[PDB]
Amino acid sequence: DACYTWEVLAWP
Amino acid sequence: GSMKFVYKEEHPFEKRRSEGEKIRKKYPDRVPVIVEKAPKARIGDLDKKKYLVPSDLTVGQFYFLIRKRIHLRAEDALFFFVNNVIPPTSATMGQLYQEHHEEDFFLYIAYSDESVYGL
Ligand SMILES: *Cc1ccccc1C*
Ligand SMILES: [Cl-]
Ligand SMILES: [Cl-]
Ligand SMILES: [Cl-]
Ligand SMILES: [Cl-]
Ligand code: NA
Repeated sequence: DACYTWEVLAWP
Repeated sequence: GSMKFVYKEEHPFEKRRSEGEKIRKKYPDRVPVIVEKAPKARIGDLDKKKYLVPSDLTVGQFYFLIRKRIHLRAEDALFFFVNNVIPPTSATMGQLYQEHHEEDFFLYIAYSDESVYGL
């Protein structure tokens, strides 16, 4: 709920 | 000054710091990164500026994740800058954060088509 403005990045 | 990252112009210091401290406490294995187009760059835009990035992500991995969001063609060059300097390829994003995060606990990185910031 603290991340509506944050995009999470990841690498396969 | 008049030459200042746009995100800092629109959100005051103590508000940024409070969010930086909170998101670092909630997601300690990632680092918050503010990504913006360099002023004089002639290059496509990013949908969002605010990214939570795995500390163990390499700089080269991060380059590709941003490149594919800009939808660059193969022939379009892409460069990144932290405090006007291209990062070393041997760095991780957690390393850059630990070395260079601002006092609001965000790491700021700019991108451009050019190899010199704001050329
Ligand atoms: C911070 C966060 C929480 C849950 C799902 C996605 C993201 C980026
Ligand atoms: Cl600045
Ligand atoms: Cl303030
Ligand atoms: Cl992706
Ligand atoms: Cl292409
Ligand atoms: Na390193």
